[PDB]
Amino acid sequence: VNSFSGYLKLTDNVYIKNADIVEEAKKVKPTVVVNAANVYLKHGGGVAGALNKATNNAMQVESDDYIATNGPLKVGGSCVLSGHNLAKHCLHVVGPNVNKGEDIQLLKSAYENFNQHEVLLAPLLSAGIFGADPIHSLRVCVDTVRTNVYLAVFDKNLYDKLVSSFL
Ligand SMILES: OC[C@@H]1CCCN1c1ncnc2[nH]ccc12
Ligand SMILES: [Cl-]
Repeated sequence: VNSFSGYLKLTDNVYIKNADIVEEAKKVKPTVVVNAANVYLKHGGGVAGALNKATNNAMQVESDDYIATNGPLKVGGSCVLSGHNLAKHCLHVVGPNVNKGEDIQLLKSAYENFNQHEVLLAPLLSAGIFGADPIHSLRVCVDTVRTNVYLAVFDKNLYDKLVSSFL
């Protein structure tokens, strides 16, 4: 039993809700919130910009130190940093950016990072400002993640389409 509420169950381990991940994180304070990061951890917009703003820029300050020490992430890769006021930890995951020509096959590699955590609150990856089709992203998620994932879908129109086309 966990503190997530109002989710539709899609599979044994995948749950979905029309919600702003920032509001879900503040309410639930999960162990892990996933950020839809880029390789530079520059949290400018979309999920990342919204999460960072909710931390009063502390996420960005921490991220800049991470990059100065370690260099950029790989597309498909991740790092665990603080969740600040939103969660215990933030798993920053880089999905491929289709607008940059990055290989959509890397979306599966991106979702594999979720399997290192028993329960996560997450957005879809590679959709939003990253350019990919969210319907495809949901299928890759369901076919890749084996741990318990709670997906917050920002757009109501999209949520209804993801649900209706699922089975
Ligand atoms: O595929 C990611 C979707 C599409 C673009 C933004 N995004 C979000 N998902 C969930 N919670 C969110 N809060 C703020 C933005 C946001
Ligand atoms: Cl986004």
